[PDB]
Formats: sequence, structure tokens, C-alpha cells
Amino acid sequence: KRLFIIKPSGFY
Amino acid sequence: GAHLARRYLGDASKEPDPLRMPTFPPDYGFPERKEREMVATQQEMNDAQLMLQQRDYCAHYLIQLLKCKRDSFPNFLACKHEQHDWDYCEHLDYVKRMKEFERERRLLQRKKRREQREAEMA
Amino acid sequence: HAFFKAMLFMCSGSIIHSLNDEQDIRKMGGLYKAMPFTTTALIIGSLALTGMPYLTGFYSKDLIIEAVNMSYTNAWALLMTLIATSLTAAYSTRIIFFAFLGKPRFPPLVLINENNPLLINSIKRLLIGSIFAGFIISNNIPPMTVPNTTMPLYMKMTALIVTIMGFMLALELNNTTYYLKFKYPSQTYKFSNMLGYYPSIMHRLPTYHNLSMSQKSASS
Amino acid sequence: AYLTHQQKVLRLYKRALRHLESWCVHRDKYRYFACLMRARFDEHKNEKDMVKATQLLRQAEEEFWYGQHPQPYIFPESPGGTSYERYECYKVPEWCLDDWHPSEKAMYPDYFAKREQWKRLRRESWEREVKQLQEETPPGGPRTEALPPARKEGDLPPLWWHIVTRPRERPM
Amino acid sequence: MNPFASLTLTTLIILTIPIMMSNSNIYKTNLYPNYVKTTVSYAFTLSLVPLLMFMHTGQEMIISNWHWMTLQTVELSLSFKMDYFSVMFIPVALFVTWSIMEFSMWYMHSDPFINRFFKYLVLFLITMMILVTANNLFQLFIGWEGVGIMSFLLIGWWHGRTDANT
Amino acid sequence: APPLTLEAIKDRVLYVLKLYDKIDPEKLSVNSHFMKDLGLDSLDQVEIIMAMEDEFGFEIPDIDAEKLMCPQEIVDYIADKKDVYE
Amino acid sequence: YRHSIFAVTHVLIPVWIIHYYLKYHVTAKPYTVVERKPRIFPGDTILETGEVIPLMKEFPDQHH
Amino acid sequence: AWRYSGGFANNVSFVGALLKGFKWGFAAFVVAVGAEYYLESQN
Amino acid sequence: AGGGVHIEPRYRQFPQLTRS
Amino acid sequence: MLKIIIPTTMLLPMTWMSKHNMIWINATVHSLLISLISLSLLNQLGENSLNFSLTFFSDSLSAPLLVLTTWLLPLMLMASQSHLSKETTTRKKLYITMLILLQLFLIMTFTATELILFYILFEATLVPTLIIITRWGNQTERLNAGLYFLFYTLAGSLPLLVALVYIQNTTGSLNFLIIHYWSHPLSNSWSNIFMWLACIMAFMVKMPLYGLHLWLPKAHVEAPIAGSMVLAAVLLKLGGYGMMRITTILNPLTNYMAYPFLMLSMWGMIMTSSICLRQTDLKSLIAYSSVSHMALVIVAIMIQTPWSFMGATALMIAHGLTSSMLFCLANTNYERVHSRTMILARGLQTLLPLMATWWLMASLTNLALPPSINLIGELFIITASFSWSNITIILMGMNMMITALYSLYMLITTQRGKYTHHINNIKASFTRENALMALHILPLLLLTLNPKMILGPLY
Amino acid sequence: DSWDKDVYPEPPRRTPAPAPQTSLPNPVTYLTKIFDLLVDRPVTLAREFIEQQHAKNRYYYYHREFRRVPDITECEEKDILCMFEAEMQWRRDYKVDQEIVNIIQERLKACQQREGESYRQNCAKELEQFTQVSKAFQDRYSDLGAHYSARKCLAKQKQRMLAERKAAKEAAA
Amino acid sequence: HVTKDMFPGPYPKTPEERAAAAKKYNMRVEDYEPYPDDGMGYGDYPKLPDRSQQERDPWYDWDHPDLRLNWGEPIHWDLDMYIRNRVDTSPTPVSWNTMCKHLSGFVAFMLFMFWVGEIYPSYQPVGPKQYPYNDLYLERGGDPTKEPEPVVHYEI
Amino acid sequence: SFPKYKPSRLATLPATLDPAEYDISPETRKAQAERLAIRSRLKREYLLQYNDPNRLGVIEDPALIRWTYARSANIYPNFRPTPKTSLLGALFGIGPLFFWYYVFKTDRDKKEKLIQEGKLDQTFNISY
Ligand SMILES: CCCCCCCCCCCCCCCCCC(=O)O[C@@H](COC(=O)CCCCCCCCCCCCCCC)COP(=O)(O)OC[C@H](O)CO
Repeated sequence: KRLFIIKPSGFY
Repeated sequence: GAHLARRYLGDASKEPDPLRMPTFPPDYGFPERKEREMVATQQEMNDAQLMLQQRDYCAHYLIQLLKCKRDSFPNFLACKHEQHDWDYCEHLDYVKRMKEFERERRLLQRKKRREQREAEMA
Repeated sequence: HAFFKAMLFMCSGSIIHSLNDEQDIRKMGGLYKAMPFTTTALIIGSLALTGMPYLTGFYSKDLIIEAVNMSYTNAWALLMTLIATSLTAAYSTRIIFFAFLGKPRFPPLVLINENNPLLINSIKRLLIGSIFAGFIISNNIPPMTVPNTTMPLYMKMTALIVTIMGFMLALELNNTTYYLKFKYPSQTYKFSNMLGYYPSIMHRLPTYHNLSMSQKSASS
Repeated sequence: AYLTHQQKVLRLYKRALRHLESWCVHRDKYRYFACLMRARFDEHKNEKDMVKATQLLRQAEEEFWYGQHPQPYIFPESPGGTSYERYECYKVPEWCLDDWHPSEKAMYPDYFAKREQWKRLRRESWEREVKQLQEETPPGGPRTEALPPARKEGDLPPLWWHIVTRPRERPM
Repeated sequence: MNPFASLTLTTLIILTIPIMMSNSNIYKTNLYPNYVKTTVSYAFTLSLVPLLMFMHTGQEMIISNWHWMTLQTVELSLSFKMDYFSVMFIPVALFVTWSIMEFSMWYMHSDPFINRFFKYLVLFLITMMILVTANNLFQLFIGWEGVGIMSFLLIGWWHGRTDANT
Repeated sequence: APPLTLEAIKDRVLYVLKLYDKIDPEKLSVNSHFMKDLGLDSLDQVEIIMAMEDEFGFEIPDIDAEKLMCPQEIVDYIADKKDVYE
Repeated sequence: YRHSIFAVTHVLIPVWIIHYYLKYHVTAKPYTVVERKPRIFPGDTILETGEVIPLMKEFPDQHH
Repeated sequence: AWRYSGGFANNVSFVGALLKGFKWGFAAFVVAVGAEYYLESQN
Repeated sequence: AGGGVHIEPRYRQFPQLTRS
Repeated sequence: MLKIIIPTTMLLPMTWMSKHNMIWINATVHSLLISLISLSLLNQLGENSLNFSLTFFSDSLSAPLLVLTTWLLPLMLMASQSHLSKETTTRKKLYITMLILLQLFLIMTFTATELILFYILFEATLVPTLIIITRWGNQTERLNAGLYFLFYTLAGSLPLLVALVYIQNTTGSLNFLIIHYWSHPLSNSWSNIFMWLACIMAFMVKMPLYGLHLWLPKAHVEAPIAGSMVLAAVLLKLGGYGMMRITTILNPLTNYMAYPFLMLSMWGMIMTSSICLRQTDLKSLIAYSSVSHMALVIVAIMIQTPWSFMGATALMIAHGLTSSMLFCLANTNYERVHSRTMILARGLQTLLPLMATWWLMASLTNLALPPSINLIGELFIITASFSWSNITIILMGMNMMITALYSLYMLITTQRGKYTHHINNIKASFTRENALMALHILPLLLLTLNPKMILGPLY
Repeated sequence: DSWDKDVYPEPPRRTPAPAPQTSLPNPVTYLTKIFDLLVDRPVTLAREFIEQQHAKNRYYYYHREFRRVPDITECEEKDILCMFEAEMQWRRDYKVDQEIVNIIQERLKACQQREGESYRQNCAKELEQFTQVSKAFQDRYSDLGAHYSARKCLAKQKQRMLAERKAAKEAAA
Repeated sequence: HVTKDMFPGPYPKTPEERAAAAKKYNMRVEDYEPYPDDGMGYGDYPKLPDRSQQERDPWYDWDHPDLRLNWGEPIHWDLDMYIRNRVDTSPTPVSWNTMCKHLSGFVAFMLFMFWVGEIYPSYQPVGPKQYPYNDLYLERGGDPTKEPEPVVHYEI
Repeated sequence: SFPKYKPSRLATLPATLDPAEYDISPETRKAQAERLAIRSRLKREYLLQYNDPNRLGVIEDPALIRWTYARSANIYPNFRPTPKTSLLGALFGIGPLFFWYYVFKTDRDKKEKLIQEGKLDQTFNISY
């Protein structure tokens, strides 16, 4: 399967 | 070998100390002894980039080994006879080493018993 | 040491990852047939470490043990090298005995696998390196150390006697665990197993004193 | 709270066997020694003198504290084990994901929509679940850290958010 | 002035490229581990040529590149000394770590920060063949802590493991 | 490692209690409380959970080990400890 | 091809600039690239001045 | 029982592990000496 | 861990090998 | 000379007369522009100092510090426009006025050609900093903190005033060149020691040495971010500049009287770094680290050895840039957590990944990891000290060993480890904080390529 | 060559002629060969292109020369006008002498790799030259202090024949 | 927020403010022991048992699991010695006096006869390295002008 | 019965061998009954503010700020000069300073002695 991984926003 | 036990476990006066020998004169005990005639002069032994501990009498059988290694490249299975010749030379150098060791060893016990022989008679 | 010692780790790492990231040597056993290549890799590595003739460690360790013996050295210092070499084989048997030569002890669901080419290629790459190793280097480098020649055969065999000797009782001690008799905790085992008592003291006494000095005294 | 004697004996039984496993290593020895270790346990089961039972467990763990393996066997995930919070550095709290830039949030629309439902649910449930708390809180503060469930229908059990939305033990 | 001295040094400049490419962040965020593994492989393959040149002839180099700064009678300069102790070590050292890299992708096939991990290994690597190849004591001191600090981060790879930090 | 899902857990779970000769296979139920009907002494209950511990490879804390009491409840505590939801 | 452009932009190019740096900047300064004297052996000639230095004098005939 | 049954049973002895591949190793030996003895003889 | 692994695990049995 | 001064002071009318919201912009523009012009002054000749007039001159020691101060000036503006946004325009303008007025004095004193002229603005820097610490400081004990910082320096500076004017009445002018050329052997008469003590204690106080250092932890912690950087990155260094300048007429009296300070400094650095190992406050820990590095310079300057001066100037700058950065690290963390305790916000790396890096080279730079300029400083000083005496390496190296433990101690406690569950206000780092942090680290490694720029006149 | 051979005496290189006997090919010849037509020639081709471009528009620069100026031993007491010229001249000679030690140090370090295992005895001349320089350098500038000035250098020197002539008087007896 | 009186104060002499101080550390008076009045300024801060965080039960749920701490409970005055990363206090399986005895015994035991090992060194019965050219005087840095004393080796 | 385990400040006695709780009283058990109650009284409201949706901030621990205060400011106001404090201050103060002074003084008093009579070698020492 595939499930959402949580990660701090690296966009900034 | 066993001389360690003979020195420490036994008396220490009858084992020639490796930091001391040779003590008796080389001529003393050896009438008309010959000198180790060297072969490769200091020049050739130098520019061969020969390291100091190898700058010995058997070094002559080491230098041409490098020459054989130079032409042997890339083959590393050559120089077998030359290397064996070199090791056999160090054997001849080495076999002399304990010969000198027992030369001093046998002399000093001889000196001990001679001293007792020439002291107890009085 | 760059070849075979580096080996023993991912060889061990192979068993670790395959057997569900377990690092306690008391949970393997029977892995000989389960991971034939990893088992094959480890036995060559351990033999290289022990100094089996004509392969890797022999070209250095067997020369070294002969070298330090053939010199004016501290007598006490020379003795420990021999005991260490025998002890070097000792833990080598312990690894091969507990990890491979035995019966399965891991959790029931087995996931043993080494078929991944990445693991196979990496291990094999150093395997051919470790098999020959010292032969190429010793034959290639110029003869630039003084070779001692006349060893009294009794101590020239010491490079092999001590490890073979150490192989014997370590195997006998290891399969004594198979013997049903209970193992009473020996005080020497309580010492050797606890990292030789160094971390318990030197990592607790000096650290506490300097830290206590910093806060109680010094700053305050 | 009260560490009554029977739990202490079960503590003794469980941990000693684990140490015994670390000793015998081989399964047949471990199985064999466990039964005799078991056998010497249940044989003294008739003691109306609970103090004597305590006296029997004076030398008990003292022998264990001698007999303890200096390196007991622990599965790596447990405290002291090799894989202890090894994957902690990966798990990140969910609230940090609210910070995410809208373009990042747009990359996962429906899951973020599901987050909105959870955010909505936890909002009114908080007042409901907190209201259940004071109306049934024992006098003189909470006496036991155990938390009472949701008595009525529909409402969620109090203080459910962090336990339910706790990051999974294998986050990657 | 054979290729020996020239290409023994490029081996160092070969494997620093993955570090620079990573800082671009245009670098492949997926197949990065393969990129470094192949790079170290080529660094290894280049490294034999100075070796093969050695046992044939036996020449060991001292190259004194860009002069850092001069201190009155001291002339601290970035200088690499290709002794036998060096010219041999780079071939074996990359050979081992190249194999380790091949093992690394399989073993650490699930670590999300794997690109960072391979970057650290290379950074450790660079600190190494500047330690062994050190004609001056200062740049020898450069590696002596460059590897040490690199170990600290690598050892504490699992930052959360309290014992790992310890 | 393939996702270990609760159907596999109970299959492995009842595999071991059926294995336990003190609990012969015929009357194993998913919610068969041990000493209430199977007669399994609580002193052996602190023994079947280490069998579970090696079965799935992890430590069960004692605070709930004494509470781990029924085979379904055995499975239930297994699932959340390894976030098994499928 | 993935090995081709990897060879050019990671092996071929870096060695190009290193050689140019070495051949015309580093070697342009004295005592920057100091070799060892190529070890020469008894009986080995050199090409710079042509002559062959003398052979070794005959060994005292040691045989095993 | 599973640890002592199936293919997991009858594990090789300790010394049995180290000499793994001896039968093929000796097989490669005999042909090797035959090749070099003939080559030496032809010389 | 997707379906189709060539080293499909087993429970309390000898794991399968490959000739390679 | 003038090409730096008038641009600095003419910057003041700009901020006052600028638009309501553009103050931060135009001030930042020309503060960086002033930095560029100051960098043009960095050039030095062989041996003669770059002399401009009777009023101003620069040497290979003043120039690196000058470009550092001008380089600093944008950074406080960058670091301060977060806790001063909710303030009346006049107070913001006043805050900016304080900084550039402070920075203006720094250019003046470093370029001063006369010791008294060096002296007049030597304490004049105190008035703007006193306002910054007191008014805009965010704490309660800042009031006592400002008093401690103010009185300590004055208690040391006033003896210098009596000493300095005594030189004027005895040896004519106090022009730095005229002192150096007409230097005379200071005698051992018991008055000359008090002569020696007065000429030294003034620079001792604002260069915190063990015993005379309790103002610094109270100076740094309660001061606002901009106050902390300027105080730790330049202000602790006027004392340094004075000693290299004023020790010209303190020999050979420095040879014999150096002993009490050398023992106090060498032992103090071990003690102070030990305090760092067990500091509860992140800002205080950085502050005490400054004492240890600064105390190292005390031994460096007071040995009076060519190598010792060189390593001093290396640590002169490198510590200042590093300490300013670490204070930025603490500040960038503080407002998010609104507390100063280190263990309050653990495991920040998992939340803010880039700050994990920025904290990482920051800790490495303070570690004197080679080839960072800090290592060039410490390593040069150790060799000079070792030549002076063989024993000191036991003290010297021990400091590096202690410096390792506490430096990564903040790294593990804050960056690594488990994130704190309760806190939920940690937002992704503003790119201002990120930009500022690179504004600090990047010139540091850029300086590694050219140590000769900051080695000093002894080079 | 750009530098001077007298400043940097380079003993002639003894390169043996290649005379191998083993039939199997010597590889290092081939790797040098491929390197020649893969790296060396393209580098030379670019080099000859850049060097001819450099000669197309050639601009010159010379080396500044400071004439001799009265030093501090004849400069009047005080009189900083004459002290300025004196101090600057002495500091310039300090720079030259520092470079003189640097030149000797490189020559000493050049021997090490050049002489290889013969370093110990082959360039004992290089060792004594540095010994002569370093000892004489010590008598000139050593222990002058971080605030060294031509006055102190004269002061330290003036002690030298003070003790020497005192020793000479004792030696004469 | 904490206004003034939960902030720690001076030593509680008599039990009245001892009770107040105990409540100030949200603990009862039977377990609130202040530090001894040695004058070191410890104030009314409570003596907490000298136990490292390593001794805390990991399976218990803590609000700060890394240090194994709940919320609001009085934490040790010396928390940054006894943190998990820093100095531990966990009971070793064998006593500390024995811990030191065997360790100090081993190092001294190994060190001592190393000196006696130096007293009686191990060496084979072999002479010295006969070196040519008067013991390699010229090639060992000897002065060419200073003629070496004649050193020659014979055959045995 | 192998000899017991004697504890230490660095290796404390484990609770498994602690005689207190093995000999509980009808009072000590009562004592360890409100221990959990106050613990819950500290845990309950903590989770309340921890699980509060409106809560956007940091749950300041009054114990934490107490610790920082007691270790930063509440020292001198509670400090009293006593022979224990006085002697320890002198011992850890002037003590090491004067000790190092004597060590460095005699070392320098030997170094200049050697060079003054020419009994030391700095033939290649120039960059001092
Ligand atoms: C908080 C206390 C101070 C902190 C530490 C500061 C430094 C300690 C020493 C302070 C010295 C201050 C006075 C020095 C002024 C300049 C000294 C100078 O130039 O040297 C003179 C030294 O002469 C002095 O007498 C200077 C003062 C000596 C110290 C006595 C007074 C100062 C100490 C007490 C006042 C300050 C302390 C605080 C009091 C609340 C030379 O004159 P002379 O005596 O050689 O004159 C020729 C002839 O012999 C007769 O004059």
C-alpha cells in the first residue's frame, strides 16, 4: 500500500 | 631461546648481555681473522635509494633484486631465485650472528671456570 | 585489515537486516544453510582474520607475530600478542558457532533473504579481494623491510599454533553450552562481559565529579 | 499504585525467565530449565503466612541480582534495545503540517480535506468531552490517572486527540 | 612530470563533485546514491594508474599547489605528498567504500534521508584522503578533526536515539 | 516486511494457544478468557505473553501484560502497538 | 551513454583542468612538484647523458 | 519443534563449516597439479 | 514489500533459496 | 578616513526623514553600501600604517575590525525587525538612531590616531548601548544588568584617564606613531606598576577576564538581540584593540607584571568553559563561551610575541562573527518559545531542518574546527604560548577539550533529540532569519581562503 | 624557465633508460600513451592558443626598487623624520631576510623528496646552510618582541658585541 | 502564569512555611526535604533523590519521554547532571566497591610486571647488525671531515 | 548466598533490593496512595491544556521556571558566608591560581636560567 507521510514544510 | 631462562632463572653472569657483546677482542680467540669484504661501494648502494637498515653486507643481493623487479613488471612472479638468493645471504649473515653470540658466550663461561681454576689453587 | 574486517560488518549486516534487524548473537543459529553466501563470506573473513596461511591475514599477521618474536622486545609485551592472537580466533569461533552452526532461534516468521544483487555483488567484490589480497601486495611492493630468515621452527609455528590451540578450547567451551549442565555465573565472566569494567567506572566517576564541580562549585 | 505481592511475583517470574533465556540460549536448555524453574515456583503455593511469602522473596531476587546475566536479552525495539526510538527522528507531530504552504497543501487535497473533518470533529468534541469530565470528576482532584470513557452515545472519549492522532510507530 | 603527479590529485577532485552537485539541489533526489557509488568507482579506477606506476618505478610525489599563506619563515601551503603509504591507500580505501556503497543502498533502502546519508559518506571520504595525503602537519590536522566531526554526525544519524547522541 | 495485518495476527495468535498443550485445540475461541473457562492459571498467563513476545518480536510492558487477558484482547493490544489497521 | 557523459563531465574534464593547472601554474613555480631521483641500479644506463654506470663487482659466489 | 524439524534439522558440525567446498577445492587441485606437472615435463 | 517478491517468507519453515 | 564617517553619520538623517515603513529598507541598503566602502579600506601597505591625517589613521589591525563593524551594521537591523514591529515609528527610528550612532563611534575609535582621541569615544560607545540594554531590553533584571555593565567599565576606564593625561604631561604627545617611535624602557619603580596597572585595567574590564567578568552574563542575556551582537562581536574587542596599541610603552614591565593576569586568564578559561558545560540559559551559555575565547586572547596579547599577536587578531574577528551568529541562533529560537531555558524546546531539527544546519556550522566554527579562522587563532596562540612555557599546553588543550563538550551540548539538547510535545507554535522559519544566518557564516568561510587579511600588522 | 636555477639549485635528474626483458606488455607505458593523446595534447593545444593570444597584446610591469637611505644607527636621537626612513628601511630588510629564510627552507625541503632515502647524508650541505641562516637569523631579529622596532634590534645587537668584546677581553687575559 | 509566590524563596525554618514551600513544589510535607543550610544558597529547593533519569521506568508514559518527566512535578536541582544523555546512576549488576577493585586491580596488575617485563626483556641469542663502512658513519649524517674511528667486522 | 550488592552515590541500590517497600506498613501504603492522586492532579490539567484545540502556545511548567530561578538568581539572596562556603571559595579560588603561578614561575625560572648560561638549544628556533 501507500500512506501519507508527515513532514515539516520545506517550501520556505 | 633457552638462554633467557639460563640468564634470569639461572645466574645472569653466564649469559652475554645483548647490549654488551662483543666484549673480548676479535683477534683474541681468532688468529688471523678475515674481514667482511664488501662488494657494492657506498655510491651504488646510495643511489639505489637503499634504506639504512638494509644497507648491510647482503644488500648486494637486494639491489639486483630491484633490477629484476624492474624488468619483471608487470609480472610479479619473477625474481624467485634472486629473492631466495637474498634470503639465503641473510641466512649466512644471520648464522654468523649467533656464532658470535656463542663465541662470547662460550668464552665468558670459559673465563669463569679458568678464573676459578687460577684462583682456587692459592 | 581493510579487506576482511570491512567484510565482517555487512556480512553481519546481511544477517541483521534479513533477520529483522536483530543484533543479539543469541537469536541466530542454523543460518549456515539459510544464507549460504553470507555464511560462506563470514568463514573466509574469519579465517583471514585468524591468519590462515596464503590468504590475506597470513601475509601480515603471521609475519608480524614472527617479527615481534624475532626482536629485542619487552618480554611481557610479546606474551600478550600471542594470547591476543589465540583470543582473536576465540571470538571468531563464537560468531560462527552461535550465529551459524546451530538451530533457529529467531521469531517464527522467517524473512531470511540475500538474493538482492546489491548485497551479493558488494560482498563478492571484496571476497575476490580478500582471497588473494596479500599475495599481490607483497609480491608487488619492493622488498623494503629486512626479512628475518633463521627461525627455530618451534616459534615460527607459533603464528599457527596459538590460533589452532585457541580454536580448540573455544569450540569446546562453546558447545559446552549445548551440554545440559547449568552455567553458573563466573566472576571472570561478570568482568569480561561488562566491557572489562571500564565504562561502568570511567564514564560515571570522572563525569560526575567534573559536572558536580561545574555547578556546585565554580559557577554557584 | 499498590504494587501488591502477586504482581511482584509475576514481575519476578517474567523477568527471571528472560534472564534465564539469556543464559541457556539453546532452546532445549531454556525449555528444560524453565520447567524446573517453573516447578520450584508453584510447589510453594500454600502459605497463609504472607509475611513468610515475603521472606521467601528476600533471598529470591538477591540470588537473581547475583544470577542476573550482565547482558540480558532485549528485543531491540524495547528500552535498552538496539532499535530504541531509532525511527523517532522521522516521526513529526501532525500540527506542524498545518504550517504547510498552500501549494504543498494543494499537493494532497483529499487528505487535507480529511484533516478538516478531524479538525472539525475535535472542536465540538472537546467541549462535549471536557463537559463530561467535570460532571464526573471525583472530589478532591483526580485520584487515578486512568481516564473515563465516553459514557453517552456519539461523544468521543475525553482527551482522545493525541492518543488517536499519535504518529505511527514506523513513520519513514 | 608524468601523468602520475597530475592524475593522482584529480582523484581527489573527482569525488568532491557529488558534494557540489548536492548543494545545487537540482541533483537527482531519487537516484543520488547510484550517482555517488559510480563516482567513487571511477575515483577508484583512476587511482590504480598512480599505483601501477609505483611498483614499476617507485616514484613518490610531493605536489605543492596554491600557496595558502606565508608566516615570516613559515610557508603553510596546501601540499599533497604521494608516498607509498599514500599512493597505495587511496586504491584500497575507495575499493572498500565503493563496495560499502553497493551494500549501502540495499541495507538502507528505506531511510527517507538516504541522499543526505550518501552525502555524509563522501564528505567523510574527502576528509580521509586529505589526511593520508598531507605533506604538511596542518592539513594533516585538517583531516584529524574533519573525520572526527564527520563521525559525530554519522554516528548520530538517528538523531532521536538518545544513546546515539551519547 | 509485508504489512502484518490483524487477520494474520489472530492466525498466529491462536496458533500458539492451540500449541500450548495446557489449552488443547478444540475449545479455543477468539475471546476465550483464560482462567474463566480454559482454567489457565494466572501464573502461566505471565508466561504466555512472553510466548507472544517472541512470536511477534517486541516487549509487552507489565502494566498491561497482567491486563493482556483474552486472545481477542491479545490481538487488540497487538494491533495498536504496531498501528495495525488495514 | 550514461557512462559516457559521466566519464567526460566527471573524469575527462576535471583531469583536463588539473593538468593545465599543474603544467603551467604549479610547475611554473620552483620546488612545487618535487620528484624523487629515479633510483638507478648498477649496470643501468641513463638516457640524458648516455653513459652506463659500472656493473657490480663479482659476488663471492654464495649458492644454496 | 519447528526449530528442530524440517530443513532446519541436521545442521552441519563446526569443523564441517570451515571445510565447506573442500570436495570441489580438492577437485580443482588435482587437475591443477596435472596441468603444471605436464607443463614442467614438456619443458 | 509489494506482492511479487521472489523470497516470499514462511512461518516456522525453512526459507526458500535460489540456485544463484 | 572621511569616506566612511560622513556616509555613516549622513545615514542618520535618512532614517529620521525616511517614509513611515521604509526605515528598515533604506537603512539596510546603505549600511551594506557602507560595508562595501569599508572593505575598500581593507587594503594595507607593507609596514607603514595607512595614515590619513592627524585625526585618523588605519593599520593592518584596525582595518579588519573596521570592516567587521560596518559589516555588522545591517545585521542588527535584520535581526531586530521582528520584536520591534509593534512599536511607534519614532521609537523604531530612535532604535535605528542608536545603532548607527553606536556604529559611528566604533569607526572613530578604531581609526583614532591619538590615545586620548581613542579614549574619548572609548567610553562614548557606552551611552548608546546603555540605552539599548535598558529601554528595549526584554526582561526585568536588565536594569541591574545595565548598571553592572556601565559601572564596571567606568571603574576601569577612569584610571586610564588619569594615566593617559600623565603620559601627555611627561612624554609630550600621545599620537600612536609618536609613542611607538619614542618608546622608552619603563622602569621597575613601584610607581610604574601602578602606571602599568592603570594603563591595562581599563581594557581588562571590557574584555571579560575571570573575576572582572560578571557583567557579561548580565550584559548579554537581558540585552535585546541587536544589543547582544554589538556588545559581544565588537564591544568586547575595544579592550583588545587598546592592548595591542597601548602595550608599546609597557615593556619590559609587561614581562614581570603579566603573571597574575596570565594565571587568572588561563585558569579562568577552564573555569568559565566549565560553566558553559552546565548552563541552564542558552544565551548565558553563549555569553560564558565568549569569556573563554576572550580570556584566550588575554594570554595571547599579554605574552607579547609576534605569533601571539597574529593569532589574537585571528580570534579577534572569528569569535566576534561566531558569537553574533550564536546569539542570532538563540534569538531566532527565543520568540517562538518565549523562554530562554535550553531544555524548553528540544528536538528542533525534526521541526526546522535548515536551522539544524545553521546551528551546525555555527557550533563547528566555535569548535575551532580547522581550517576555520577560529582554529587559526587558537592554534597560533597555543604555539606562541607553548614557546613561552611548555606547561601551558596542559591548560591550553584542556580548554579545547572542554570547548568540544559544551559546544555540541547545546546542539544535542536543542537540535537533536525528541521534539517537545506540548509546544505547537513553532512555525516554519522566516527566510529573513535564514538569510541573516548565511550573512554570518558565509563570510567566515570566505575569510578562510585569505587569513592574511585579518592576521594583522604583525603579519 | 621562469625562476632562476642559481636561486634553486636542481641537481640533474638520473632517469634510467627503460630496458625490460619480460615479454608480457608493460602496462604503465600504455596508460601514459593514452593519457598523452587524451589529456596532454588537448591541454597543450589550448595552452598554445592562450599563450599566442597573450603575446598578441603584451603589457609589461616592473619590480619596484627602494634606494638606500640612512638607517637608525646614524639617525639623530629623537628626530622622528630620520627615524621614519630608518625604521622603514629596517622593516624592508626584515621582509627580505624573512624571505631569505623562506628560500633556504624550500631548498632544504626540496632535498628531502629529491634525495629520497639518501636525504640523511646527501644534502648535509643544505642542512648546514639552514643552520647557518637560522642561527644568524636568531642573532638578528629573534626575541625582539611583538612591538619590534629598529631601535630594539640595535639594542639587542649592541648587547652582542658587548658580551663578545667582554669575552674577547677575558679570552685575551 | 506564575506571578511571584511559586518562585522559590529562602530556607523554611519552621514547619508552617515548610508546608507552604511543599505546596510551592506541589508535593506533600512528608516528602519535601529542603537542601541543608550549608550557606551555598540552595534556598528552599527540595532534596530530591540522587537518581538519574535512566532509573525512571520507560514503560510509564511521561510528558517529556526523552527525559522521562511529567508536567509540573518538582524536577531535580541537578537535572543536567542526571539527564539521559549525561551522567547515569543506574545500578550495575555488581557492587561499586568491587567495580573499582577489579578495574584498579587489573590496570595495576597489568602495568606492574610490564616494568618487570622491561627488566627481563625477551631476545634471541643473536649478535648485532654488522654494518659496513665503519658502522655507516658517513651515510648516517656523520661529518665527512671528521674521520670515523675504524669499525670493521670479521668472519666467524 | 553470594555476597550482597553494596550501593554507591554513582551506582545506587536498585528498588528490587530495597528493604522499605518489602516491609510495607498499614501507613506507608496509604502514603503511596495520594502520590498517584497528585500525579493525576498534575497530569489531568496538563492534558487539558495539551489537548485544548484553542490552545496555541507553550504549557509553561511552574516547576521548570522554579528550577531556573533557583539555579540562576535565588543563590546570593539565600547565600550566607560561612566557614564551609568561605573555605571552599578560597580553596577553589586563589588556590588553583597561586598553584599555577608557582608551577609557571619555577618553569620559567628554569627556562631563562638555561638559556642565560647557554645550556639550552634553539638552533632552528626562529619563529618564536
Ligand atoms: C576600583 C578600584 C580601581 C580598579 C583597578 C584600577 C587599576 C589599579 C590601580 C589604579 C591606579 C590609579 C592611579 C594611577 C594614575 C596614573 C599613574 C601614573 O602615571 O604613574 C604614577 C604613579 O604614581 C602614583 O602615586 C600613582 C597612584 C598610585 C596608587 C595610589 C592611588 C590610586 C589607588 C586609590 C584610588 C583608586 C582606588 C579606588 C578608591 C575608591 C607616576 O608618578 P610618580 O609617583 O612616579 O611621580 C613622580 C614621583 O615619584 C612623585 O610623583
